[PDB]
Amino acid sequence: AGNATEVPANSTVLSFCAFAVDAAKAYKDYLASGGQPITNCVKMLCTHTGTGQAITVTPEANMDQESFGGASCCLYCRCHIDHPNPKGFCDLKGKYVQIPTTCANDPVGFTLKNTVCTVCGMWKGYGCSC
Amino acid sequence: NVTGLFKDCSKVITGLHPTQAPTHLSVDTKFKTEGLCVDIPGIPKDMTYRRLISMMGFKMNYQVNGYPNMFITREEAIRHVRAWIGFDVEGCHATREAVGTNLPLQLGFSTGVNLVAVPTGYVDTPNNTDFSRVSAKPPPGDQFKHLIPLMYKGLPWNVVRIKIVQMLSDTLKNLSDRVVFVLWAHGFQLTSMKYFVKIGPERTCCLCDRRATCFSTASDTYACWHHSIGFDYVYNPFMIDVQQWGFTGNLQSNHDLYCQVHGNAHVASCDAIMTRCLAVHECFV
Ligand SMILES: [Cl-]
Ligand SMILES: [Mg+2]
Ligand SMILES: [Zn+2]
Ligand SMILES: [Zn+2]
Ligand SMILES: [Zn+2]
Ligand SMILES: [Zn+2]
Repeated sequence: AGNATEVPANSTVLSFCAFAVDAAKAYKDYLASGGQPITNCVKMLCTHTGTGQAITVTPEANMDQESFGGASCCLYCRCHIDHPNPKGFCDLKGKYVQIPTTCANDPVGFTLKNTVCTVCGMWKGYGCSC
Repeated sequence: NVTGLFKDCSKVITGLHPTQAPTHLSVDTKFKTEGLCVDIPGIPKDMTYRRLISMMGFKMNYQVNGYPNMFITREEAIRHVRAWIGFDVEGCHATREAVGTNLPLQLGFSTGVNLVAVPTGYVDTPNNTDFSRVSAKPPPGDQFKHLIPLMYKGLPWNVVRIKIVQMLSDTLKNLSDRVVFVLWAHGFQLTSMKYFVKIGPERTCCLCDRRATCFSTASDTYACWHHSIGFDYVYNPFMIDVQQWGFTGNLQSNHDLYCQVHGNAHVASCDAIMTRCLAVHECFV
């Protein structure tokens, strides 16, 4: 009974971060020890003619980005654990997230380490120019 | 292929919207094409779903510098025999709104303690994961008849995990600086540990120099067995699966080869007693 959601390649990293006190630190240290990034994300087939904004309601990837489902790029959604927001809300779930193509191999790691510029709506260091 | 970890146990026939699906596999078939997914303007995302997510299938085989291993070798466990705590869980099956996963019902320890918990699972919502009570039924069988009245005698998990930390602290504070959960078929026991175990780097107690064995979510502090009053989580425990030592058959048949003073199987504490008893006879004779 039921429908599987994950693949065996993610079993180690997801189990490790699902038990950790600081899951963000756990995933960063997991990558630092040579661990494979979380795969099985929701990669979007899009026109790549989007605005390039970081977090959008529709895929807005440009020629230098890949579009992903927001929930699939959130470490806390992938591990089914609490989000750091005091209300428990998620900044990515229900939205699409644009990831630079050079960082598309680890979408979960990119959203965990980078911040969206509140002025122009693009990633600081990956689109922002404020 | 796929794994059973984080399996969606809801009865909803449709998948998830690409923005709400945690994985590519959980996306609804309507959005999938060419190995990717497409956004379809006009098909809205669901805002009222509750999908029970299975916690069966954890694999604690990570190798991260600075993080200790949970599962230890037999020789390491023998060195820390003073920290051995037998551990077993009798579970219940999710029903009604979900099906396909088991939930911890009666947690037993080699100290003779049984803790009955309210059937609680991890439910994915459009906003986050909801740790809440779920509909469950006892498993069919005459050896599981004693679990039927326990379905309406459980405690909230916030109280259960505090009692676990209190029981382990009173038992091991004068015996060892750690805990070694002695297991038989670690699958569901490891699933139950998700409810009361946290891991991380080796920390020291906030009041002394001993290593940290407990964690408090209310204060974000760490403590040893001596100073863990009020703490709710076991921190960096160790464990080993006796069934993986080359035994054939169930737990009681192998336990009875060495011991004749323990019985009453399928009760959580009694299985935990037989597990620790079998581990002692197998390792030190
Ligand atoms: Cl250690
Ligand atoms: Mg049992
Ligand atoms: Zn999230
Ligand atoms: Zn900017
Ligand atoms: Zn202390
Ligand atoms: Zn015995």
